[PDB]
Order: sequence, then structure tokens, then C-alpha cells
Amino acid sequence: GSRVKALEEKVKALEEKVKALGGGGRIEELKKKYEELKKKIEELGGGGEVKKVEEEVKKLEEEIKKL
Repeated sequence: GSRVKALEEKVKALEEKVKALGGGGRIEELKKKYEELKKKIEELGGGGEVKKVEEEVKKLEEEIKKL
């Protein structure tokens, strides 16, 4: 998993930015969704699904901008 594992590394790095953006009912809920993201990459065995994971996380940060 030289490509899948790396994917997991980028997702967590973003996680730190979420907790640093604020701290409340909106901020706390946003990060919870992020946890789900980490679990999926772990399940990723090897294929063209890694691309789908990168797109989903992109949405999470987008919400951060709205707030």
C-alpha cells in the first residue's frame, strides 16, 4: 500500500486543521465525519478506489470555509 497508505497520511494532516479552525457544535461535528474517512482508506486493499477517497475529504474542508 505505497499509494493507499500515503492517502491516509494526507487525510489526518487535514484533521489537525479542523480542530484548529474552532471549537463548538459545528467544529466538533465536522471532525467526526473525518474519522469515517480514515477507516475507509484502511479497508482499501488496492485499486482505483483511492481516488474516490481523496474527493470525499475535499468536501469536508469546503464546509470549514463556510464557517
